[PDB]
Amino acid sequence: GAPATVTEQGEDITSKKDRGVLKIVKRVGNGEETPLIGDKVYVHYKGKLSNGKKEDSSHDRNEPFVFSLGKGQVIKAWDIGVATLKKGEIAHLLIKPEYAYGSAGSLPKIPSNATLFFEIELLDFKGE
Ligand SMILES: COc1ccc(CC[C@@H](OC(=O)[C@@H]2CCCCN2C(=O)[C@H](c2cc(OC)c(OC)c(OC)c2)C2CCCCC2)c2cccc(OCC(=O)O)c2)cc1OC
Repeated sequence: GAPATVTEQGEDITSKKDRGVLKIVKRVGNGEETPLIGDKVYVHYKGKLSNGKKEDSSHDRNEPFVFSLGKGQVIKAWDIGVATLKKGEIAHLLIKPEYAYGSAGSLPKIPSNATLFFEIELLDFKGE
């Protein structure tokens, strides 16, 4: 499925080049600018456990998910991955646990050593 396609075709966007965060651009965005640390970022997303069975989406609440980029407000893979997106871009991320919840997990929601998959649409971003 989509996770396997990211393994096969995804770009390694980690600094260590350990393939811990792999990305496919599914829809190209506009212009050249990508968000800076501190920017208010607005996204729609769907996230799941790649193996396990748990599913989460901002469409559930039918409102965008908002966070400040690069402040450790979200898992490391998002700070890394969303920084590489343009406005209007949709991307797939496959995320190994080292860039998510690691060995601790976040039980009951997230098991230990879990791989996560997300589809993320970057709606907009703004300086404060
Ligand atoms: C720096 O590390 C962390 C920082 C924050 C967290 C909490 C989960 C953090 O979620 C995440 O970082 C990732 C990426 C963003 C969308 C949500 N997300 C999740 O994993 C989802 C998620 C969604 C949640 O509710 C919306 C969670 O409840 C807080 C949650 O808790 C562990 C996890 C998963 C749900 C199961 C299926 C796979 C996805 C979170 C959730 C809701 C709002 C958040 O920030 C907005 C703000 O604070 O205004 C941050 C975990 C962190 O690492 C373990």
